Amino acid sequence: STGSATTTPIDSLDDAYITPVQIGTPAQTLNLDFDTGSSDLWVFSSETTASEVDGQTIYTPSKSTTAKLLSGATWSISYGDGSSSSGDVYTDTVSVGGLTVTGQAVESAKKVSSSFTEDSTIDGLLGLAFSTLNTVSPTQQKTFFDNAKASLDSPVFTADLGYHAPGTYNFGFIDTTAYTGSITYTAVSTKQGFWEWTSTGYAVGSGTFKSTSIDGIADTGTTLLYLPATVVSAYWAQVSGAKSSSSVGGYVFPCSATLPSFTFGVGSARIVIPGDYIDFGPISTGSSSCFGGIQSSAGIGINIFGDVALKAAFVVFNGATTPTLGFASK
Ligand SMILES: N=C1N[C@H]2[C@H](CS[C@H]2CCCCC(=O)O)N1
Repeated sequence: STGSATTTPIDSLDDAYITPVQIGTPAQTLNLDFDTGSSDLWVFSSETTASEVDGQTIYTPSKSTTAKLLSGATWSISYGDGSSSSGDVYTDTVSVGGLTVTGQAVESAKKVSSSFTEDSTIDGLLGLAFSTLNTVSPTQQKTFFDNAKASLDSPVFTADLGYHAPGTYNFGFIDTTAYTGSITYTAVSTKQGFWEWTSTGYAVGSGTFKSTSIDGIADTGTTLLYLPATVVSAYWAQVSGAKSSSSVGGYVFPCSATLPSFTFGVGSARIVIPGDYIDFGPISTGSSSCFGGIQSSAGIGINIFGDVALKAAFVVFNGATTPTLGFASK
């Protein structure tokens, strides 16, 4: 089997991407944030505290003939940005882009934090990291991908995120028309439950490539590119007037600037992030200070290749017995 679904930016800045997912019988379609940095499939639901729902589409298990309470199971998750959610669990049929999993754990939110409530466009998350991070207790549950894997033509999924445009998540096949040149594969460590890999270095603009190992995670659920302070300082030093602002919460730059590109290494290959991808616009409406898309990972504890980086590439998440990650230009 295979699946193929379009993923669409939630706003004009590509802050996140939503992908329609069919849950239950008859289908209830919810727009979920596919997140390779976490491992829970959770949704706004008929059980979500009413005051914490503001425009989201909800899953109502009582209207699904295939829903079953997973008795005794609860879940609770906190993300790197401080947001959180929690609730109980149903199993139901879940389909993505024509690919169907029966008996998928669908985690029903009883509570969500303010940032979820305030984002009317995201109806929940679909985790695509390793199932060892799944938060369901007392019986940990498998991700959609892990459940689907045996049925897939090939045990892979791919992320092809657009810049200010829709893109695609495919399951079970590699679309050889979706990228240019060749795909370069690189080793993955699953020790922390993430798609964790080591970049071979970076360049700023037309500058020389610096060979240096940068361990980090391929994370579709994070907007920005978070890298060591040394790397980030070198980038922003090439932008007149750029500075790190503790009050704003990272690097800002004059909106009048033209940003340089940023290149990261994948083995001997190079992925170039155009400068415009690094512009996240005015810090507040009407401001001439703009927020940068490359930020320091100091204090996060891990480097994160978020959407800013991933949308510059066609990315293969290879879930074979020994997982690997592939990157191609496009
Ligand atoms: N600023 C927000 N944070 C949460 C809501 C909707 S997106 C969500 C954060 C998802 C993080 C995923 C992850 O860190 O792996 N708004």
